[PDB]
Amino acid sequence: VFKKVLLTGTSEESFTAAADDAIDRAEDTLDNVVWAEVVDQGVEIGAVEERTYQTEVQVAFELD
Amino acid sequence: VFKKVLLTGTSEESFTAAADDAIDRAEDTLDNVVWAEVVDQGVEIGAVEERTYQTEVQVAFELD
Amino acid sequence: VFKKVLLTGTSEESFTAAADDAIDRAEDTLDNVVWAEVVDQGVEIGAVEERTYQTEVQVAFELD
Amino acid sequence: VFKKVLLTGTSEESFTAAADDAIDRAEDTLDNVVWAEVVDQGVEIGAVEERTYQTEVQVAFELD
Amino acid sequence: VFKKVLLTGTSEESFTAAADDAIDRAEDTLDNVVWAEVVDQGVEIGAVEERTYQTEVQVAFELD
Amino acid sequence: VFKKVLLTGTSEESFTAAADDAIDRAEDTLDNVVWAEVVDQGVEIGAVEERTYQTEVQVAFELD
Amino acid sequence: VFKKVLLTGTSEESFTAAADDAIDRAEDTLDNVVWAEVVDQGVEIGAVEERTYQTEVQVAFELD
Amino acid sequence: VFKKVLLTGTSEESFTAAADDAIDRAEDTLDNVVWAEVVDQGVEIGAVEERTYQTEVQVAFELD
Amino acid sequence: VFKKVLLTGTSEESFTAAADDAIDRAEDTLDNVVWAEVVDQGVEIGAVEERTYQTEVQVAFELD
Amino acid sequence: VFKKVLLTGTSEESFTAAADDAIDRAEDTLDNVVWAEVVDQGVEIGAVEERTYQTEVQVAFELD
Amino acid sequence: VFKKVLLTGTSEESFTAAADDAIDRAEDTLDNVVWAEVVDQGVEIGAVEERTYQTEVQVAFELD
Amino acid sequence: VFKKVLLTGTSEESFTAAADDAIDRAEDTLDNVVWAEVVDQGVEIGAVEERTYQTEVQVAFELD
Ligand SMILES: [Cl-]
Ligand SMILES: [Cl-]
Ligand SMILES: [Cl-]
Ligand SMILES: [Cl-]
Ligand SMILES: [Mg+2]
Ligand SMILES: [Mg+2]
Ligand SMILES: [Mg+2]
Ligand SMILES: [Mg+2]
Ligand SMILES: [Mg+2]
Ligand SMILES: [Mg+2]
Ligand SMILES: [Mg+2]
Ligand SMILES: [Mg+2]
Ligand SMILES: [Mg+2]
Ligand SMILES: [Mg+2]
Ligand SMILES: [Mg+2]
Ligand SMILES: [Mg+2]
Ligand SMILES: [Mg+2]
Ligand SMILES: [Mg+2]
Ligand SMILES: [Mg+2]
Ligand SMILES: [Mg+2]
Ligand SMILES: [Mg+2]
Ligand SMILES: [Mg+2]
Ligand SMILES: [Mg+2]
Ligand SMILES: [Mg+2]
Ligand SMILES: [Mg+2]
Ligand SMILES: [Mg+2]
Ligand SMILES: [Mg+2]
Ligand SMILES: [Mg+2]
Ligand code: NA
Ligand code: NA
Ligand code: NA
Ligand code: NA
Repeated sequence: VFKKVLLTGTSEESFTAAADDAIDRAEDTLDNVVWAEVVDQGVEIGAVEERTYQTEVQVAFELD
Repeated sequence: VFKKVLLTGTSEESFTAAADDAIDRAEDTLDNVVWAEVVDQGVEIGAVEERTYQTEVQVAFELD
Repeated sequence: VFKKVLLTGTSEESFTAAADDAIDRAEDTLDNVVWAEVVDQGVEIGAVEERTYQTEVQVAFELD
Repeated sequence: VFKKVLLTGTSEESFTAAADDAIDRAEDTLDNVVWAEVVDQGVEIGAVEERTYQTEVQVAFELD
Repeated sequence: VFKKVLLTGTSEESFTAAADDAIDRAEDTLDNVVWAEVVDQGVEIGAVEERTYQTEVQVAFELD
Repeated sequence: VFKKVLLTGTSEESFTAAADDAIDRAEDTLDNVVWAEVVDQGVEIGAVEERTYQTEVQVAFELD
Repeated sequence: VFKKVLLTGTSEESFTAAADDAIDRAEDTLDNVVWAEVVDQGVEIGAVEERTYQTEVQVAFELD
Repeated sequence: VFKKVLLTGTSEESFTAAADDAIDRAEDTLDNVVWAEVVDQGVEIGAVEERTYQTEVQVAFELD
Repeated sequence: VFKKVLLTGTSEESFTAAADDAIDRAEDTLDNVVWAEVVDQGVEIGAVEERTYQTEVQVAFELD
Repeated sequence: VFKKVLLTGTSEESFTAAADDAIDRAEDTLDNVVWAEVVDQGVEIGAVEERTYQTEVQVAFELD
Repeated sequence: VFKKVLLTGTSEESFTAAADDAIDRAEDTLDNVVWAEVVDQGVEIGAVEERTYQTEVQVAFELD
Repeated sequence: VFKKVLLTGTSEESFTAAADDAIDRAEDTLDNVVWAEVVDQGVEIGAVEERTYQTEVQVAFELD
């Protein structure tokens, strides 16, 4: 059985790096992370000093 | 990194109050709740004495 | 077996009340109304004296 | 010919009032506003003192 | 308040049995599982000895 | 001209059998049923003694 | 309150004429038809002597 | 950089002609119109003497 | 077993004729074309002398 | 690089078996079939002696 | 009240840089740009000497 | 007439490079590749030594 968690990663460099930021966090806390699916991408402009790319991912991990 | 949880709040008064019901529950248990996105709305009619409005929300919170 | 009818209710007060307007009509004519799912919301501005909120719902009822 | 503008209204009271906030702004600046379609709803929690409901609408107006 | 978890169950027999596999796992770990909504179906062919049907479900459970 | 009715069939056995349950009901009451399109699938867990699979279908029938 | 019926009209001439075919049928049987929304378009090629255009519409009519 | 405007054209003849009606209006007021994407089609029946076809288009134009 | 190919037909006359243009091409090269489903419509304005309507279709054909 | 082909399988028994029917055909003609994603399900009722379940799948295969 | 404009940025380097190209243009002409949401990505191959990545964004800005 | 093929490219570097990987393969085998539309993005984590970005594209090419 796989479970997914819905995470938004952020990066000041790129959408790819924002995806990685989310996946890195998942791997810090979860065992057996297997894949991720991109579900949204965006850019924060007003609340930040530097534009921040965001990529939201469903991160799948195998239970047991 | 933000994480979202998918919650359905309920209210006998309104769709807004049902959203609040979900958000209230998130804030009881989670730190750093930042926003919520409505993903569905419905009304329970048959299994209840009074019509119950429901609003399903992705509730986002900041990790760390 | 459940069947759904696709109804648009209207209200000069709110989206919740417009949903109720549709559900009320369903209950006038149908037995065993069980739930409703919101599928669209809108506001009529030009053809009306007062802004009219509309909520379109699939209203489910149990056959037999 | 109708044209639509994509506006997000806000309210500390309700999703209906947030829709109105967007429509009010459209009517301040545009002639012949005819209808609005809700396309998204959300709640701002972290960046505000009071929860703020938001309703995003396509607001249609008649050209000429 | 209901919460949903997004689970992918698997089966070498059928899509129905894959849904059950996910629901069984939810019921092992959660109290008050109430319903599930199918959100995706697929078949694993290359990484397996026997074709494996998968059904991804949002599994809803009542909080408290 | 074809017309569709939106029916949810149920079964304690499978999603296929739940589709059939809806189609059977349509054929009891309508002439000239021609096809059905699956639009949703779900499982009722809490309100039932045995898990009940549901399949919602648009059932098309030829008018005249 | 408006209600919609989901009709597929057909024509050997065009998608517009297929929409009209559905609307004509609605107006034969229903009072107060107000609008229609196109939801799908297709072409039947194999089961027919001449290609047949089809347009599926939600046809809205005012109740009472 | 391209920008899109969301226009609904109308015609008493066809969906194609309604698309053209929107595009014509865009070309009256904008330089460098390059393409249009159909996003919705509908028919106005009740508020008009003759059925009026409508086609909503995103009309893209090149900035600078 | 049916297979679909995703084709974009073009016409300087109409969306219907653009669909036909795609279907004609499919029938030139494939046996047993049975139906087509419209998936997108657009208009090319800038790269052409005359506006060109386009209709993208999944064209289904029976294998064997 | 993976490529997908869009196939509709059929079965007089079940949606699972209809998926298999499509996948079987892909494996007859293609090397390195790896997975399939269900994209639609339906039932043919009028043109057949026995109800025929159909499952449409994107079947992915590895190029080279 | 926020308003969104729908812009397609382009880049010969990456999808991230194409998003930036759109956002840069918005910031040249608009005050109070706050965020952007990616709605589509594509690559122009035939009409260009070098492949050109495109990213279409809704760019939100605060009115007043 | 344009035809599209649905390809998933892969890269250990970025989503842009994964799109290119798919487009490169299309250009190896097809004449007159004109554009590509991104339809999905994902990351393979478990079955690989290094995270592999994937971008799925519809690649359009002109027939004849
Ligand atoms: Cl828009
Ligand atoms: Cl989710
Ligand atoms: Cl419907
Ligand atoms: Cl496809
Ligand atoms: Mg930096
Ligand atoms: Mg988002
Ligand atoms: Mg009360
Ligand atoms: Mg729901
Ligand atoms: Mg009042
Ligand atoms: Mg509507
Ligand atoms: Mg207050
Ligand atoms: Mg939003
Ligand atoms: Mg077995
Ligand atoms: Mg999936
Ligand atoms: Mg049993
Ligand atoms: Mg449902
Ligand atoms: Mg003729
Ligand atoms: Mg259809
Ligand atoms: Mg005329
Ligand atoms: Mg519309
Ligand atoms: Mg001509
Ligand atoms: Mg297109
Ligand atoms: Mg049999
Ligand atoms: Mg289908
Ligand atoms: Mg360069
Ligand atoms: Mg696009
Ligand atoms: Mg490397
Ligand atoms: Mg995918
Ligand atoms: Na989730
Ligand atoms: Na219906
Ligand atoms: Na817009
Ligand atoms: Na395809």
